[PDB]
Amino acid sequence: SQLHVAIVSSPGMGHLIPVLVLGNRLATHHNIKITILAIFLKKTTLTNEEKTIEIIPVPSVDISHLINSSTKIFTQLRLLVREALPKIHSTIASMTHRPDALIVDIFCTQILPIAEEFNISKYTYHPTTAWTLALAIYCQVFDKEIEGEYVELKEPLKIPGCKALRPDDVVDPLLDRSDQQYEEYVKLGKEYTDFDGILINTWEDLEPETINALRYNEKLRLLLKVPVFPIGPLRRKVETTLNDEVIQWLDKQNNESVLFVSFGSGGTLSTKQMTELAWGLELSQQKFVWVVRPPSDGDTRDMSEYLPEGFLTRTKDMGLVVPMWANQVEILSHSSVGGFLTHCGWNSTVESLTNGVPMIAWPLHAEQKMNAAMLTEELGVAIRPAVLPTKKLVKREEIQGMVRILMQTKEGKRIKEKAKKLKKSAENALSDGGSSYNSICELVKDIRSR
Repeated sequence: SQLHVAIVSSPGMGHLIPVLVLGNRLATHHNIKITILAIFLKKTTLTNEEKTIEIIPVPSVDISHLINSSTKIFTQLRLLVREALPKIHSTIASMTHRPDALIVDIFCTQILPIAEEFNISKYTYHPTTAWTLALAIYCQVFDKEIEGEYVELKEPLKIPGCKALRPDDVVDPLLDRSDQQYEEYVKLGKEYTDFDGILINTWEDLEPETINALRYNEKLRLLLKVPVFPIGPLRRKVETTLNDEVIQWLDKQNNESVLFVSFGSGGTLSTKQMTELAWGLELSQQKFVWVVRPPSDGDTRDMSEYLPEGFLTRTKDMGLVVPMWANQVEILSHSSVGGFLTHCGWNSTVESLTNGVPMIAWPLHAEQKMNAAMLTEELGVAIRPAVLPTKKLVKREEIQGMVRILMQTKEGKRIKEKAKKLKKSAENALSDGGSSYNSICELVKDIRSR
């Protein structure tokens, strides 16, 4: 009898999409019915709605009467999935067949009551790195061990068995201990250890030390005590879009000649930074494609209105400007792309490595500042500015230099060849026999034992 698995998605595409990918992986490879309780580029269940993949909508509660302007995104996203858990309660109460296992998103951990009530096998998804996970867990200890803000720390934080996290590479919920988002994060870290397992969007080669720290380190296993499932790198699969001007232009460009630039669906620069980045791209004398959003200094505008005067005119031959959105996976896969300036968001990161593309780390929010150091210091597949671009403007001199490096210098060629090897490792973990294929089959096992 085919297993029935429910998956729960936090709001947004950066949360919904992974969930979908995950679902498709499972269902394609092992034969499992996938229901999703979500709270020309995609088309969701294209033909996947043959009692195979099925998306039930449940995104219904306002929080306007409970937040303010300064309330941080993490807390907001924690609230949304709380206001009316009852909705979810009754949703699962009205499932004609209860699932044999439920897999909730990182921000839908507060659903334990329900999972316990219907007595279903409950699992959590961590859509980013294991290192960030290890932190999220161990933060329940630091909370006490360190007195004062974490950015004030003179020495790094050393998570048992894991690399040392500097005061500059902290995750955002640790920037302010006097906000609520910190408390939520420690609560999160405490919640993980109640689930029957933890899926993580990574593989062995990429994070061997960290994964084997979570699994085996005594100090961590006195907190964790649950299995861990490195199932990644899970990513959207390259779609087909005949008409896609970006592509049509890229088809005229040489192999690995282009640098792609896009800061993900959350990212937004400030006006000056955008001007310096423009002049940087101009002065580099390198070919590029740039997904530009309106510049928030906290702005619906035409492309000319927010970019430097004559920029588009001058760069007409050297670059392609793309307002708002560009189809990210398809560009990343394309032969003429040999570079990616990114916000270090894990989804995008994964998409880059899986195509063997070197990166320029430009962290902005979330955990991205922590992922940047991991890419650069440890993995050597990315470079970054001298000062993190959150703390200080990155002017056109350092930008120019950083561009020329990645693309045409021999060191640039070393970093690319590194990304390529990590692409292979990804294609080895995912393959029929790899660590992540097998690790999935361990999750399968564990859902049948329950």
